[PDB]
Amino acid sequence: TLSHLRRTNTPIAKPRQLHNTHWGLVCPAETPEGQACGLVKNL
Amino acid sequence: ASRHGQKGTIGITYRREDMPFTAEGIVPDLIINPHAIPSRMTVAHLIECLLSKVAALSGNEGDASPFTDITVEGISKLLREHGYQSRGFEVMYNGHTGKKLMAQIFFGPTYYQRLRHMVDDKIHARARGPMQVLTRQPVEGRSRDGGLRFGEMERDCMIAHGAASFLKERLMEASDAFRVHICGICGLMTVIAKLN
Amino acid sequence: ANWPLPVNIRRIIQNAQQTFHIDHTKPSDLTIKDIVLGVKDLQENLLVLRGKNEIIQNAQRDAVTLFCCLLRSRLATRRVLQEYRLTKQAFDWVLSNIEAQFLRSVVHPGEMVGVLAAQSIGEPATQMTLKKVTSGVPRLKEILNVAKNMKTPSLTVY
Amino acid sequence: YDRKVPSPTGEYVKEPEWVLETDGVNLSEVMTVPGIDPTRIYTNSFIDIMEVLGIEAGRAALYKEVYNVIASDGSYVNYRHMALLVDVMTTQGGLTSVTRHGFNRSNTGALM
Amino acid sequence: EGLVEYIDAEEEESILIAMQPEDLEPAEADVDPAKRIRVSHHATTFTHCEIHPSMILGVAASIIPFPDHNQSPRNTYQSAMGKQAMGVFLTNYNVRMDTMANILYYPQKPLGTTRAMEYLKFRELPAGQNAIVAIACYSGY
Amino acid sequence: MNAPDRFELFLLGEGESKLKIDPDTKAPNAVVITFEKEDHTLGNLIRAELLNDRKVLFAAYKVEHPFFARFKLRIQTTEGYDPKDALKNACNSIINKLGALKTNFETEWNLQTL
Amino acid sequence: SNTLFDDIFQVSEVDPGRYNKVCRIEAASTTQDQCKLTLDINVELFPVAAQDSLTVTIASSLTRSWRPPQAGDRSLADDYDYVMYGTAYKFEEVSKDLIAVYYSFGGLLMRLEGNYRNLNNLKQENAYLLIRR
Amino acid sequence: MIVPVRCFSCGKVVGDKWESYLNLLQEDELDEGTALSRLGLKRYCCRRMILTHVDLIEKFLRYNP
Amino acid sequence: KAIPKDQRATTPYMTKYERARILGTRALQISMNAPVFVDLEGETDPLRIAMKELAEKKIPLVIRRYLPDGSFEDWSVEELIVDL
Amino acid sequence: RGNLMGKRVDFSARTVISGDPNLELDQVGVPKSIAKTLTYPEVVTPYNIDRLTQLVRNGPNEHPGAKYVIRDSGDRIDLRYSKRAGDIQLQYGWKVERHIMDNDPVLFNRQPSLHKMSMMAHRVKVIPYSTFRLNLSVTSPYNADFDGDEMNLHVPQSEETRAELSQLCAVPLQIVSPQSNKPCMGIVQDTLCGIRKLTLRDTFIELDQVLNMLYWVPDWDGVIPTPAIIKPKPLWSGKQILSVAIPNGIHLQRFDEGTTLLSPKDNGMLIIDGQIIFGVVEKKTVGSSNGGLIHVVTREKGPQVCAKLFGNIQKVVNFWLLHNGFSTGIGDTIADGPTMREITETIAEAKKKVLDVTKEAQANLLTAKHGMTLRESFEDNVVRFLNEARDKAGRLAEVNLKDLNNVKQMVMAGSKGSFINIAQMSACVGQQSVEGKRIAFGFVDRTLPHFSKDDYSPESKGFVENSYLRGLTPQEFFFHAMGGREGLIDTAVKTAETGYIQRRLVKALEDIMVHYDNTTRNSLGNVIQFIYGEDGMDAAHIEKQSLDTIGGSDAAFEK
Amino acid sequence: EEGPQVKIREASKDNVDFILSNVDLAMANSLRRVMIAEIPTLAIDSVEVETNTTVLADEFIAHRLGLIPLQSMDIEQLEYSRDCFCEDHCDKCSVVLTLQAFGESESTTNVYSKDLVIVSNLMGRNIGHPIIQDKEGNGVLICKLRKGQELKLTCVAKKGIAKEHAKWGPAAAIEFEYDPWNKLKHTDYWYEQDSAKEWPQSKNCEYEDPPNEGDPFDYKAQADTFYMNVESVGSIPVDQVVVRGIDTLQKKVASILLALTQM
Ligand SMILES: [Zn+2]
Ligand SMILES: [Zn+2]
Ligand SMILES: [Zn+2]
Repeated sequence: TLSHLRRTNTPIAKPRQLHNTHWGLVCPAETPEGQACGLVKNL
Repeated sequence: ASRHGQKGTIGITYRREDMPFTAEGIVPDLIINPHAIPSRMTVAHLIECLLSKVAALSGNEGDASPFTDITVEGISKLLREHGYQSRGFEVMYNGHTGKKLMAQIFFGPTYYQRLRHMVDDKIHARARGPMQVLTRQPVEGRSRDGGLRFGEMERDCMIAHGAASFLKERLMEASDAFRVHICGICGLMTVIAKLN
Repeated sequence: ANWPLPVNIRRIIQNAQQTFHIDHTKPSDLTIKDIVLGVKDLQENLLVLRGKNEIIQNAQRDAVTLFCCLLRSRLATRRVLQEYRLTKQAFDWVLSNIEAQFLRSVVHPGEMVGVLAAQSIGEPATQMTLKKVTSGVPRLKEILNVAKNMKTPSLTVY
Repeated sequence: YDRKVPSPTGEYVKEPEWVLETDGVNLSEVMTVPGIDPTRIYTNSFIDIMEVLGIEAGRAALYKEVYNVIASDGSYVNYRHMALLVDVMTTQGGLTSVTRHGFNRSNTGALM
Repeated sequence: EGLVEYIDAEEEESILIAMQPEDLEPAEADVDPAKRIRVSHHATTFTHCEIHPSMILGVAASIIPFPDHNQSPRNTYQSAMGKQAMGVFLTNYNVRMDTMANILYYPQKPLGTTRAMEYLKFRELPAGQNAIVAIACYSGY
Repeated sequence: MNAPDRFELFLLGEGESKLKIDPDTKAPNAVVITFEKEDHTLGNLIRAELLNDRKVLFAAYKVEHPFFARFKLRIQTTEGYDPKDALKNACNSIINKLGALKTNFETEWNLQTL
Repeated sequence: SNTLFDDIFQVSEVDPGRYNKVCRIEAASTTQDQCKLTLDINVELFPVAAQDSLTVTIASSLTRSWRPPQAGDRSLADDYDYVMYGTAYKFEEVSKDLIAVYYSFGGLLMRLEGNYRNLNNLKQENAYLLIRR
Repeated sequence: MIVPVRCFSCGKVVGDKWESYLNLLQEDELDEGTALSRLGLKRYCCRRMILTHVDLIEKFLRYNP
Repeated sequence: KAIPKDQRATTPYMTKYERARILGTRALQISMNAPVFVDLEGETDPLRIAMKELAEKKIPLVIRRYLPDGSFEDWSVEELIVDL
Repeated sequence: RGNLMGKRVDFSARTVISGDPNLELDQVGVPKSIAKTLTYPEVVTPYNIDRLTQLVRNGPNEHPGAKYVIRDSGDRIDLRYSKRAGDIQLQYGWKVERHIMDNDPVLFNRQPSLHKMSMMAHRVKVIPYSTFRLNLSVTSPYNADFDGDEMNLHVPQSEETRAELSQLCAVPLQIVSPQSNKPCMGIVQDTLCGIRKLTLRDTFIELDQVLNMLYWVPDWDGVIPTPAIIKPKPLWSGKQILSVAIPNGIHLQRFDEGTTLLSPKDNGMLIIDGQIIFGVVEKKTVGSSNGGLIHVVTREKGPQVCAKLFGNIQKVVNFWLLHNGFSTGIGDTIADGPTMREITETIAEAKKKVLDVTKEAQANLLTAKHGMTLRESFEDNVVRFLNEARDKAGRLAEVNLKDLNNVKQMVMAGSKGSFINIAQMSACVGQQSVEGKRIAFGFVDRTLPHFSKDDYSPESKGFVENSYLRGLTPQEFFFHAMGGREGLIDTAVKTAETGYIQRRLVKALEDIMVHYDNTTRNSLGNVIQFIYGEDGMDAAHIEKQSLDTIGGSDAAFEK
Repeated sequence: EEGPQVKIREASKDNVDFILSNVDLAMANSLRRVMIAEIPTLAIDSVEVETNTTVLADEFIAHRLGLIPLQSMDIEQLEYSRDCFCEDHCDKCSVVLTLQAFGESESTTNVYSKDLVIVSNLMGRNIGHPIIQDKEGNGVLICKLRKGQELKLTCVAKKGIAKEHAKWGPAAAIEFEYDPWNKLKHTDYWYEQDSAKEWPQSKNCEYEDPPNEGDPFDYKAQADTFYMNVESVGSIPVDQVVVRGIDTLQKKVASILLALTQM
């Protein structure tokens, strides 16, 4: 439940890559496999 | 599954006796195969055990917080003071025999999760039940007692096995099977069937 | 020198080495004619085709050339005598043996090679997941599609 | 590059040789260049090898290629298998893709 | 009282951040061989310091013990499974009528915690048991 | 739902006898005795005793599958010696020692204070 | 009902390469300088060491399922301490006026070099190895 | 949810030691570690049983009906 | 378009697929209470039986091998060699 | 696509799978309930009535029972409802839809099915509990593991159909696969890891066990083999008993690096008359390799004999291990104190090299190689420098590992693990990488806000110096995380893209087959190969042989 | 006396550390197991719930009841319901206890095993008595109630064994060691430097002589002497677990002997 409430989605150059700037803001690990991997993020 | 990306289904349950045992008389609630470790490099798992062991012993909450100065040594050092081999190994005896096990074993407590998705909730198994009205083909899902998908890919395999007959029997006698009458001049299903 | 060919001859030999208990101390009863002419004759009964005409009789020769090479280099006079002290009996057996095995290594009409191949390539392909060239899936894709815009072109001159 | 080579004494030895790898293609004009051994010049661009050396050669590279994809991964696959592919890709005298633009046009029945 | 600030990725561009305050603001005037190796506090520029690196994580990964002694992807897997775990999702599960609810008979707080589980209320509503495990080849089953 | 009742571990069902004695076919004076609703506890104990008899040429045992509680004891004895006897003896020698232990323990237990 | 080779050996080296119950022994032969020996021995059941006087014997006697005691009061080619059984595999021409052989005692190996053994040494499986004092 | 009657692992009755344990903590002002040992819980299979229990029932009882 | 028993070029040896269909088809007849041309050493399973009707070349079935042009060649299970 | 060439068929079943070491390679464990559902239309025949009637009496809810009884007219007598379900006198000609019984042939598959091996026929074995139970060495062809995979089962309905499965698609028949022209089923996990130990020269067994191990092998000739030792104690070696599993007539020579018909390292392999003479038994011998004891035993003794080889080897080795035990713990990842010293500094110099290159480069002294930016050359160096560093600290670690070290211990069997695993778990993890380059400057001229702009030093750009043991540092963590992700992502991609290719290939060749004139043509008849594989030889019946006439000096070819 | 011989060291209501010598390891074990799994005992194996206004589930509570230890000394004269010719149960094969608890006070009322109330006729045999070793005398904490919560049960305790279910085990935990110094070499210790400095030393060593440096390997010695200790849930006095253990095992053996006979 906590994890669902803290979720993030990104519709649609490289967007599923964990990105430098993400440090501090989005969890580096938590993310679904395949399908929407890297698109669905978790604060 | 542990807490380190290592899931597994039960494969059999053994009663206390058949289980390998500790000289202290302690026996495991669960046994995992050493082989699911070298490759997954999920070391923390191992560590956590070292820690959780010491902890349970000394009634101290084990602190496996990330970036800390907690060492596998400092811990092994603590566990020894507790009269146990500093790594988690402990001579163990084979339940059947009572003899000692030629190889000491990694024994300790480790937090394990009970994941949803339990066999009984999946065991579907049909043998010709209800079929779709539109295609006269078996229905989907097991809640409905449907059929399993013998899709494209499975077919190719059968073709590869050169098992012609089976194939026909799969794509016909089971699922779609229908008799149609045709005009010996215009191969169309335009022949009025008046059977009597 | 190591190429996949039907009939592991080396084995047949070993399987005579002890099926007839061959002693490396006494002399064989093999006639130079036996061996040489025998090996030769063996090469006549391998077959993969049976038309009685020129064309096909020539294909048949082609499809056996290599194996035969293997066969000749292995079943050579010295070898037979000096390398593995066979005897007219063992040797004679080894031959009758190869023939049969060969005949057993032929493909059976019906074998659906189309798929059998497609899959034999698709599978080990789905095992691929990773000195600056385009390889792996992408490239294989490049190929199968017969693309013209390949990313890593190159010309290798000597 | 490394190249095994028969030595006068019989055994294969290793006689390293200079080879130029290129980052761009134009086969048609490089063979003609002097000094190079036009007998061996090669390219991973089978299409080009096709247009220039004929299709029977193209088939070769086409395989030489596929092969490398599969073997660079340590994995092996019996010849025949890939052979069949390439050939099926090469019988119609040209380079027919495994795409729809190629084999579905093929001459086959409608249903396939 | 201005002892903290709220920084977004854009302003982050213009700042220098020390990880540990301590270990990064003492002057360099023997080292435990079992502790990991860290570089140095090379910067007469620090404008900020991290509240605590463990904070770069989020709910799910937060419950992993020592995820810093674990191969990258395995941490992501666990995070996806912690959501399929059983336990008491709410002390009032008995008064709620909802499509399926799975509750553990005897939930146990883990012997191995994270200084960040205190906020995720894990110890209070644990999901998992503390079983005595043995990594060993037994019946081959 | 596909789990067998626990009692099937120690209760013979229908058409199940505690023992079945079939003559081994490979060796002479050999016999494979199958035990029903019995596990390692007995199997291994009897296997061990059966190996004290010097007229015993062979003796092993196996629970072919954990799922089921049954096992097989194989016995080969010296010409003229019937393994069934070799089995009898063993069980006895076992009971005797057992009784013994029972006593000696009960003795000591009584000299104890607490 | 025979014996196939007798000879006292002097152990020159004893090597325990990452094994704790096995050592590969290499002892030379007293008498005929031509003869040398390479053997695998269970140092746990039969210790050995720097320069020992070892008596060796081969034979093929004192294949039906193995039995054990009783005969503890019967036959007894127990005039030795250590004994093994094995299967010999390859006979080799060390060339020159010398010839060698190879035996495998369930993995414990032995190579024997000499020449007059052309007769005294078997050509089949059977082959016991007896050692004493 | 209430103290497990008996230890999963070995079977040593444990459900009759929760209150005892708690008291040893609050009043006897002892550390979880010794409190355990005094209650006769010497092996870890039997120490995690109590040490880890999260007596949730005490929160389920606050629900009026 | 037929081909005399002579000029026969197809494999003398029976293909696995041919024998698996022969085996199936006879096994099926046997399962339908059809006469058995062999003596059962105590066999009961149709297939297992049919296997033994082949092992004793007593299966009155013939295989028609169509070539790719349209022609063919009729081989009898009595002729065909069963190595495999 | 989903209705004509791919349909939902009846008589299918699916559940979770788990390994079962006491099941034969070619069987499959079908949970009683599933067997009670799936049925098989068997016609009544004097060769069976007794069993058939007996089952019909057993009814649809006791295993060896049945459901439905079909008659002449085509009526269906439903055996679970029917005033006359306890009556019914079977009539020759009728049909008794019976439960699936033991030894039935069934098509068992795991998806995705990108093989023939993904679908194979297994002998049924009805058993308790509810998971399909399968032999481990059937694992790889289906590419399964037991972390939750589910598998599909289909039941032949026609007498022919069955035959087609038991004669063409049987697991036995598939051990030597035509694709890799080698076998496609080896020996894994415990059986492999163990068989090795059980083999060590240092490994001996005595009476009580020997007698059990022997008995354990079902095909035992009950003839106790004479001990390798008869001295102070009659001891057998590991090889000794294992050899019981290997049948007679199997021969196998090997020779690894230092082999020498006396293999001081218990190297290579030598098996004669089905008796293992020398060499430790591990992956190369028993793996699913080309030369393999399996490739040989299939070709020589027959598919079935070789099918059995598996269970036997397993039953024996498994038992032996069940009593020897085997495990792993952190301990197994700890390296010699002086070693970590030598390692930590091994890196210490790698860093100095990078640093010394860097300063060189910044002085513009560097000489740019041809075709590369002085910048490109710079990077490539450091990356090389760091890789070597990792690999040597790693090697450095691998040497400590005592033969008793379980990790190393599995690596030697070839049952899991490789240099890399050790190297990372024990010494330095390594240089992280995204898109083939070392971590980028997501921020302006820097990696994270914890570094100063322009900083190409290893720490800054993704070089995780620590080990999984020692633990990573935030930055290290984050970095290693980035790569981690790159992985998981192309993971999801490399799957679909390949899945697609797998099809285009399959459609493209679909209809190609070896016709009766040994030719290879597609539907049209258009010849594709005048002789299949150019030798009209079947891929499975092939093996790598050496053409003794190509190599060797001219003198040796003559000698 | 004859073979097998003991040497109790410790002893009390719950434990019995003792040395069992001159026996086969096979037996030491068979004994050990049997103790763990085949000694009979009385335990609730059926709960009839009348009212449960509690926070816990019926079967959840029922499960715990089953686990609550009950007296079992005279269990040898109580039958297995499956053998009693009664329909279901009776006072010849069972023991029925009642549990009734009402949340009276607004101060949480606890429900202990001491509240079970034998209703059936014990027939003068010591059997089925909530076993209590508490200090305060409140054997096991079954459940807790709120303001006005009810719990009205009726259990039927039956004879059973650890095999059908673990609730029926009287043993708890059994220590077991043999050859404290690895003289027998039945193990190969895992080390980093000195397997002797890294691996602890069992109390049991004190009761045995060291290995004597240069002494060869004793290749003929087998396992004699075992250092055990039986903990006891208490439904049975420790001495009994050991006896009844020995007994049971002995009967098991006898029944095979009796088998051949009827054969
Ligand atoms: Zn019409
Ligand atoms: Zn416990
Ligand atoms: Zn009654």
